[PDB]
Amino acid sequence: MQIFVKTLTGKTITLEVEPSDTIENVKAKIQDKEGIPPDQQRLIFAGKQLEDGRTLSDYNIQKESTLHLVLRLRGG
Amino acid sequence: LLQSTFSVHYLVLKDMCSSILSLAQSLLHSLDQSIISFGSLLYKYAFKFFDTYCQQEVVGALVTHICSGNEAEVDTALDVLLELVVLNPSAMMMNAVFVKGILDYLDNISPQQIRKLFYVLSTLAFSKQNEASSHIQDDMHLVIRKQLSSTVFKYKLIGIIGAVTMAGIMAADEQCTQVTSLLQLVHSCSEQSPQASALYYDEFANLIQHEKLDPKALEWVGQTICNDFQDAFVVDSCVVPEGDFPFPVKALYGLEEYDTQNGIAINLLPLLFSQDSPLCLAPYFRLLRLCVERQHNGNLEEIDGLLDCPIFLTDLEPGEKLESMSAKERSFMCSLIFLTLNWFREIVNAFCQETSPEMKGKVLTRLKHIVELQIILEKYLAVTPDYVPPLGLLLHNSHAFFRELDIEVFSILHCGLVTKFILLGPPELLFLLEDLSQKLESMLTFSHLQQRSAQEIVHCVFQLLTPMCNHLENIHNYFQCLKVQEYHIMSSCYQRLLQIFHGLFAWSGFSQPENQNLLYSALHVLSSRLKQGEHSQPLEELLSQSVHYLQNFHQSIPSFQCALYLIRLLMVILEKSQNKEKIASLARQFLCRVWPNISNDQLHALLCIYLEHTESILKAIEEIAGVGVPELINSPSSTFPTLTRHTFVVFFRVMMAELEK
Amino acid sequence: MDQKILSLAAEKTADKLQEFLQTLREGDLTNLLQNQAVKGKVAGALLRAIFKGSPCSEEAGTLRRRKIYTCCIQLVESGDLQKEIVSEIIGLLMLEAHHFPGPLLVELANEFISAVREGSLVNGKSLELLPIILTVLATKKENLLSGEECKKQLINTLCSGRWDQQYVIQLTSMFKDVPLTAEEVEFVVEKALSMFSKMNLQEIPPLVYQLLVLSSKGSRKSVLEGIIAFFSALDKQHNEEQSPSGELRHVEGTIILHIVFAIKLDYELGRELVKHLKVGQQGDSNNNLSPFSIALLLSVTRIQRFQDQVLDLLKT
Repeated sequence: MQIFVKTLTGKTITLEVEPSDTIENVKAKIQDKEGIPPDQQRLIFAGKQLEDGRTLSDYNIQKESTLHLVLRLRGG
Repeated sequence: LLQSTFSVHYLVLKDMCSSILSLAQSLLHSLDQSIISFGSLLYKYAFKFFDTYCQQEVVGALVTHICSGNEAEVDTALDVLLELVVLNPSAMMMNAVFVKGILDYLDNISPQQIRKLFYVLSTLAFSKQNEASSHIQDDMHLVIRKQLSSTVFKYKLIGIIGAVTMAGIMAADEQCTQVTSLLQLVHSCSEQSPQASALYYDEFANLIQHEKLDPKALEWVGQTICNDFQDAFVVDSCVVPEGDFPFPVKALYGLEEYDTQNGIAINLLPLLFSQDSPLCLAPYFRLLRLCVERQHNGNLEEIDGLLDCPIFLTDLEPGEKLESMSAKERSFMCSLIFLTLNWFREIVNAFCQETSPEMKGKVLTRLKHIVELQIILEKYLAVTPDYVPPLGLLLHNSHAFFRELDIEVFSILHCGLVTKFILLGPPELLFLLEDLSQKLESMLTFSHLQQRSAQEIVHCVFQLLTPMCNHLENIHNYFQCLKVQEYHIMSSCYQRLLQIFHGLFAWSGFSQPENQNLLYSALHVLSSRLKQGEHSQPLEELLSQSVHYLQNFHQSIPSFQCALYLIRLLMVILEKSQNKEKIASLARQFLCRVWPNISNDQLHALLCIYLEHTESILKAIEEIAGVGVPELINSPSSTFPTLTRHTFVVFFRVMMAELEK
Repeated sequence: MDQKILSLAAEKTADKLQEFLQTLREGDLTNLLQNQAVKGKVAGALLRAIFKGSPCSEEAGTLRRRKIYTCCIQLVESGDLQKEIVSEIIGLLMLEAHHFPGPLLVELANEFISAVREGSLVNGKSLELLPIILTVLATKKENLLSGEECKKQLINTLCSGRWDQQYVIQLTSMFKDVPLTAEEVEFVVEKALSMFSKMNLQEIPPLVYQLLVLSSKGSRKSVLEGIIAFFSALDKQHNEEQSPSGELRHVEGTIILHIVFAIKLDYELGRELVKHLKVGQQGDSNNNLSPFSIALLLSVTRIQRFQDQVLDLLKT
């Protein structure tokens, strides 16, 4: 099913994911379609930072939901 | 108590890890370094004796203190991490990811604590048995190469610092290639920005100076630095330089005892005009100097033609004939004299340690050049008001903008005075004493000074002040016992001498007994300035002899400030021991003199020195208040002068405050 | 026709390249859109031969520089080109903007402000030149009005006109890199706070992030006041509509999390937040807090240094 991911530059990317897939699968999809490394990625949904080991079904992410991607550059 | 507690009762306290660390966290937040010492040692012993879980909680609490707390908290926690990695690296290697977690918060930490953080991380990483755990070693290499690859100066600063300290700790054949690659990459990325290259040269210079590290790497880098310096600035001594300049460009400030048909000259002004790399001259020479001192054990026969060279400069010496053609040429000229003085200061820093007498004559000629270019620069800043070059108003330029001299440069100070009026000059002595006073004021009440301990500076000044500045004190007494500008200079030298004396003797490490032996030798200089032979005397006898020597300067004192400094010196000596009448009589003498003005704070301090030490404060106030009345009757200036219509406020204020007290 | 410029930038400078620009003189739109369509590598190498071949010491080189800059700004917006070649051409425009005189940059900036008025900005990489030029205008302290006054009128023209709603956040990403005064950052944040009303909700949080890295170098009180007051007003609208939750509470939580993570990197922001929402005298506490500001404070309680002050504030 379809979700949106909005990043800090206002770029919105559409993702085709199933709720059975885990969060690092979504980070791997962002790596494929946008090139942002998954260790720098940080995902926020409804004011909750997504953990790696969970899936979309743990965070109640339904159709056409909007994720927020921020780039965590450790040093710069 | 704490060592015995945590060594014997470690099994009972092993329940209460969290309570102990809560008490440590509550104690680290306060002032009073004796408390924060206990707060550090609690963490230390908790890491020493407890289990691995409590060790993990200790490291977590320390990273909490670093990432969150204030400057004292960050300093203390970083000191604790340094002590624990130097004590137990194998224990910290289990929790090294939590220490890696401080790299998120480099934007919140001061650059000195950045140096300390990179030091503790990079001494954690580079233990020999932990080369199986190379993950941290590759990761911090990665983060340094990441930090350096940013265009932003604030990231490049942290990258340079981390690179230099990392190379320093890893430099104690493939490791030579590793430090080669690291230094070449930081030199390549730091090539473009002048402010970054200056900081790189400064950090590498500080590293080579402070740390003794594996002279094969020094042998490698010295052939690079010497060659890059000798091709960078050094050109031939042909009298016509390249560059279409509207200035009579000559080769100025040679020694002229050297051979004038030589090759080594300095292309300073054409490089400065082609800029509009010349701002990096002094730190690069500091780096070269340090590499040669570390290689040939202080033998500078590879360099010692370099202080003989002229500098390709504009005819600077008149700054009055080219008045009111105010332009960018003024900024050119002021920055030119600025770079000239920085370069000369670095030369004087370089060749002060050498014992050869003609080299000392050259260094004294360089000091005369320094003071004359300082006069020309203050004239140029007098005519051009606000156009100031910031290169990393005279009070601003005096301390921060110029290069900082060493301490061994005051080994110049052994040479005697030659007074030009009566028959080392006066104003070069003024320059040296100003520098030593400004160092002692910051240190006992300035970067390369502060890596030396205050005990080291006080210990080194004891040889470097007393038995050669007592000579200058005696010369000053001889001069003032007997045309305007030399008097103006020598008054300032007299003031600075007494200032350095007071700053030395008021040092707050003399309550401790460990430094008191030094203090005894200090009195052995002051007691032996009049007559010798009385050796191994009691302490109070040396005190009485020293104050008896110091007292008879009072007739020669030419200004109010030197009198105040003399009385504060006598007070801070006599408090090591009846003498109230001495201090009171001296203060009264200096209140009664004519003083041919006087700032109110000086006179306030002298009056609170007088009134607290007199026999009776009430009859003293009644004395001054039967003088406060004939100031109105007679003088339209009294029979107790420095009690003018101006200074009545100060006399009144001190009298009222001291009567209430 | 590409092979008769690579032999011109190789031998010498300005003797052969300066005549090639005046001899061609027909068009520089068809000669840059079509050579990229076969091989994109020949365009980035052409730019280091035209730009090295057109210095700013002479006037006819400067006008050709203005023309080549205009036509390369138009093509990166117009064409659906590859991201690689786009990154290369923006890189060359970054590397060749250092040495310009005064009056050309103000006309290029006029084309820039004209693009922010009307034009379809499908890619914000065309306005990446707009950060660095306001730096290089500021270093020239000479009458072109000096550089700082032209910079002030430039930022006034950016702030005063209406902002293109799709890419408002993108323009907020441009003021992060420019140096500003206190009055300039105050003006740009009051415009950025004025633009909160006329948007969809879910683009507000990253724009808030784009505010906070700007707020680190200027006024934080204005940004915090505007955010808190705006979402408090929206909470009042939701409550009087109640007397719209599943997106508004989500966007609120996201903004709370963003500014907590910004306070995590800038403790001055946290201290000004504690100062601003102080009770102090009893009259401020009847206008200060909200059901949005209280949640914000209780999220600030996650940060270890702010645990004590915030809970003591909420208890008192």
